[PDB]
Amino acid sequence: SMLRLQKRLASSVLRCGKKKVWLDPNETNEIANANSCQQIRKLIKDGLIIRKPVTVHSRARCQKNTLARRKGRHMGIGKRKGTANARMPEKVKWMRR
Amino acid sequence: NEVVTREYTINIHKRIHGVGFKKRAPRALKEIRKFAMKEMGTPDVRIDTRLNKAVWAKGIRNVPYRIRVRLSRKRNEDEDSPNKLYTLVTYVPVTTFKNLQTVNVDE
Amino acid sequence: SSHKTFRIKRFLAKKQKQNRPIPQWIWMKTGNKIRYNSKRRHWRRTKLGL
RNA sequence: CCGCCGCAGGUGCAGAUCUUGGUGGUAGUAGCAAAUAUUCAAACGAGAACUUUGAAGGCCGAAGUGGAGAAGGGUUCCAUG
RNA sequence: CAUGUUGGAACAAUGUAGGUAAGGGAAGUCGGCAAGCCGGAUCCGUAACUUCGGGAUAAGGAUUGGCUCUAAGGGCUGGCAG
RNA sequence: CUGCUUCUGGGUCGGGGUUUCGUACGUAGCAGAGCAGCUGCUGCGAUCUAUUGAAAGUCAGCCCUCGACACAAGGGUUUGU
Repeated sequence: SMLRLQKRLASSVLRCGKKKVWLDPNETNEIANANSCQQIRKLIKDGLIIRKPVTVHSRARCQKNTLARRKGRHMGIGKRKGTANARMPEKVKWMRR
Repeated sequence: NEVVTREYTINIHKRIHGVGFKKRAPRALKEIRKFAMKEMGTPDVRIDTRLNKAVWAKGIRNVPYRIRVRLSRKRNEDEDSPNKLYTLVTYVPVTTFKNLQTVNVDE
Repeated sequence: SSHKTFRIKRFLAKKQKQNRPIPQWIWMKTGNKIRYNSKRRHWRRTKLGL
């Protein structure tokens, strides 16, 4: 009926956002009469209110792209926006030398 | 007699034609509800969540042109609406809609 | 603010306890003329002075 | 409460872009068009486009629609109805 | 977070906010207003004038993807090895 | 402006025709700048060639179906010289 209290509490116990708290939609009535955190810690252990995993942001194609950059691909004249100095400055070279 | 299950393919592409990019997927849900009402004559249509995901699979603007739908007239369960029977509109995954007729499946 | 003075916090404390409705046994009295509490003070509408 | 005889006056309204209050026609009209977006089932319930939950699709995109404060507010906090 | 105090159905005129237009090309107009062109980087090249600092990214050109190599630029242990 | 049974009519889906774009995915190859790894076989490789005028969309206001599939003699409000 209303579960706004027990998505806020659960989030504050799981140490995630309420973006990630999974209140069991079929076991609605068992969550709604928790009304406190000690009662929610039971409903974590009993597998009703569950921490959803992180939405996957894979940088697999990033790694795959950067391995082309190490070879010197995607690094032609049409992929240089900033100046020769801005990209790899002369003072930093003269320091190296 | 009344508790019937029948397969259909719905050309959504010609039920969705001309309607704005932010109202193609929402529109498409209404001409699967209008379609369900037309064939299996129940003003009560209840459409499956898997069929929703299939319409919203390509986002809001891009919608699958043809969709395959098992349409099932069932008896309406207790706390009866004035509608005595309802339609459950379930998704059927299909690789190609080529040479697919409207199949009268049996229970 | 959060940072208050004891004189201001006392001022606010009084204006809370004045901001309650009438008791419903007051209108059953003999020389009764009070319908509601006319001096009820909402925090969006009237801003308490200061 | 009033007739007659005197007495007295803050004594007669259509107007003053009069004053105060009330109500019209316009009119069920103008309008409810800034910042991309909702959708499906379910729950509670007399009642659901809007609540809640779940699933989906999106947005803010770390100079944020995020997490905290100072001024100011002053109970707006929290629960339950 | 739930589209910024509402939804649904249409897709008329007139708007408001974006576009695109054959051929011409400012003939429009008070006036190129608005729009459009140009635009990043690399390699050439750069006039008058100048208070010699500038002008200057003047102007004007060429190039730019993807792939696959080649060479060059270094640490570290005992003109060379690891 | 039309349609709603001549045992037939519209609808829907399928197939044709039309037409738009330009040759799909997979797979194969002594095709491919090469490079790596094994003593000519084996990886990586944009791309190319064949399959393949292929694949995809095509009335929603395109054309013809006679092929599946239901559905279609119903409801509502009125009207007399």
